[PDB]
Amino acid sequence: KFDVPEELTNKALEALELARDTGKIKKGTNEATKAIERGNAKLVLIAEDIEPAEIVAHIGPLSEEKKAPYIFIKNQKELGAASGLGVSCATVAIVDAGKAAEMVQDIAQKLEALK
Amino acid sequence: MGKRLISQNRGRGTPTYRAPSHKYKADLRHPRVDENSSLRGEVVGIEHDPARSAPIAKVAFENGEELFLLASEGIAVGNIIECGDDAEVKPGNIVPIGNVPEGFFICNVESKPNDGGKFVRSSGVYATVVTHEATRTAVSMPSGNIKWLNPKCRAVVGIVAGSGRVDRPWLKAGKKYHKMKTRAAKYPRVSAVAMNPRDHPFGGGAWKHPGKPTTVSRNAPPGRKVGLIAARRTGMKR
Amino acid sequence: MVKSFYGYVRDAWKNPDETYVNELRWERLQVWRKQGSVTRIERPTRIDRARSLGYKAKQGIVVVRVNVRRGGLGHVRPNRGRRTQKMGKNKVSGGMSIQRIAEVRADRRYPNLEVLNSYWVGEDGKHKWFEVILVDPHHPVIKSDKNLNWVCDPSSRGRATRGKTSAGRKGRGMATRGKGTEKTRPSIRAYKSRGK
RNA sequence: CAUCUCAGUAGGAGCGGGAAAAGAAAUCAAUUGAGAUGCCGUAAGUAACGGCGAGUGAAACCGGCACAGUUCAAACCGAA
RNA sequence: UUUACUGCAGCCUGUCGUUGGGUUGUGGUUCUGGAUGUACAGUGUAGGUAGGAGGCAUCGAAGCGGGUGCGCCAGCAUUCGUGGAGCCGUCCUUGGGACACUACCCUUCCGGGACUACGACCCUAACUCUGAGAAGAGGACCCCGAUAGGUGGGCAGUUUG
Ligand SMILES: [Mg+2]
Ligand SMILES: [Mg+2]
Ligand SMILES: [Mg+2]
Ligand SMILES: [Mg+2]
Ligand SMILES: [Mg+2]
Ligand SMILES: [Mg+2]
Ligand SMILES: [Mg+2]
Ligand SMILES: [Mg+2]
Repeated sequence: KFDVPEELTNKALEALELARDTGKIKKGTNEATKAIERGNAKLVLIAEDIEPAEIVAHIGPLSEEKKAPYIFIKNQKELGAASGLGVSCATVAIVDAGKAAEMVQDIAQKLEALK
Repeated sequence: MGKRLISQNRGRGTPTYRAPSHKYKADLRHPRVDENSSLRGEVVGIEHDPARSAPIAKVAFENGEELFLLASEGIAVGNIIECGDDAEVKPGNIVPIGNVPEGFFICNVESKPNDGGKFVRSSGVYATVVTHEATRTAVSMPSGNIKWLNPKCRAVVGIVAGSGRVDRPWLKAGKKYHKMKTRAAKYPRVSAVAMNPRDHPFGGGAWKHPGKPTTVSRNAPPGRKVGLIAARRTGMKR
Repeated sequence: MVKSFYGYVRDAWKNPDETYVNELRWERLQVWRKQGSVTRIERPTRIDRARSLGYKAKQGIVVVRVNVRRGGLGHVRPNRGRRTQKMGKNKVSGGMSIQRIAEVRADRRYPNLEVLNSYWVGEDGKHKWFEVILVDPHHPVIKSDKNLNWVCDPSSRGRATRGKTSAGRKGRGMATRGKGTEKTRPSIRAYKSRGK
């Protein structure tokens, strides 16, 4: 596919912050994966620096089969900082918008445009 | 186990069969040149090399480092050498064999590009350029065979100095003895039929004869390939 | 099915030749060939296998890629007179597997730690690679631990060079019970080495 | 005398403590039972192997000494 | 010591792994356009075989073309037409097989596309050599692990009453 523009990624990070302070987010590979499996994720954020790459390999096909909008993030450090954590987090997931629902749907539409 | 042979003793590398390396002046190789470079240099002296019994030239290059070089005939103290791709054809320069004309003599040819030179190096030998196809060039080696070399190979133009070294007979064991002190070879060598059956496949008996045929196949194990190794023919021409 | 990501990693490594792992093998083999015999790597290559074998994210736990050749015990032809049954040695493969060789080299490189387990991580025409999990017994984090303090004992020194690891007990013929193990328990030496 | 025997012996390399190794059934049984391990007795010079020659050679059942069971990985919570 | 008996190293060669991407010749594997199925012809082409026969047809069926699956330039299909009826067969071309639509499930036809194994050629990204390095030269060959066959007093254990 086509890698999303920078404004889209910044919008996703801002929505992550907003749902953090207001809603609910599962952050961590295991919790986010189980959230996707059950099916409640408003949006999935995944970093692209993982070595070994097997950590986040299964997320893409699983989300696309489950009809879940997944985005890609450049580095682990900023994703971890967004979640409210002093350590890097590989993948998070906006389980509950709380108040950032509008960013949820418009980021979904933007991802449909990019795909 | 009847004792090992001389060839296997050379294989182990005992001090009797090792070359006296500290006597030799220096290793002979072409100047190292990067892509699209051409360095020059003028001879400073002509010197004797004990590892080949032929002269070598000392050349000081523009960068500063001096190198011994395989001396082709006619090289004189003072002449400048122009090793590189853009060199003209003259006696002494180093040029690719692709742009050497047919009929010219060369020496110190390389196998693959940037080896420094491996063929045509003993005294007074030389090779010739025969044909120039697009992808290869055929040079007639001093043995008498045709070899297909890369067009981007380097070789000095001329013939190796010291020609005629073997027109002077030894006529003594002493002179040949003196040559052998600066080589790895052993002197003198006992003949196989005069040994005992432990020492060699041919030894033993009440009179000195080989007993078995001297021609040996190419598949014989180590410790048996003694004699005429896989000969195609024998005898002089009648 | 509500499944952890360790399960997905396990499935991906279940059949390496028929997933995305083959391409990763193609890239990784070059970098691995450039490296030495024993190398310290920060994270395990296969997370699920390591967690299964007793790996935790704490101080004092180390993981290492070892490199071992393929083939049998390279053996020399006897110099003197044998009896034509002991004369041949080209088809006589060893009696020690390759995981054991890998773990012993890793133990020889790290004189203060102790080997726990290992697992297969790749192979090509000349080499095999294993990862060995090593635990430091004199670190306070290990000492406080309740599931790992058994290694701070005077019977766990040299745990890999006496066949106490899992591969060691596989190679000692003590992976099972019952028929066939008459001469392999409680040790090979106890029966004049007629087992194995 | 060549498979066999001498014998996994002599010898070698590594590791290591007051002991070490083993140890809580993907077990042994036979119709239906037993219930971690080690060591001693017996089974027994029996089954089995073998120029079926010379020779090599067990285990289970049963009787004793002494007795002791547990800890992780994962599913659920997500830094507690 | 050897063309004594039995073996073992070394070397030569096949196969498997390391080992990838294309060019095409191979063969089925596998897939379509027609039952292609047709000599005692035929009004019919054995719509395999076959309820030994009954539904189709200006509300589409015919003879002919270079000939449309194909074959006996006949003729079942309605196809590009051409005339504007081939109907079943209890008129069976009374059959090698005698034939009618919801059956062709199957002589076959076989872009043979498709994964495969072979012989040859090409490419570079694995790999190998050279260089401090850029880079250069080879290249899925060689080396290497395993296995099968040969040669083998190079070497070992023995026998020669
Ligand atoms: Mg001899
Ligand atoms: Mg080492
Ligand atoms: Mg113990
Ligand atoms: Mg000690
Ligand atoms: Mg145990
Ligand atoms: Mg025995
Ligand atoms: Mg002999
Ligand atoms: Mg004897």
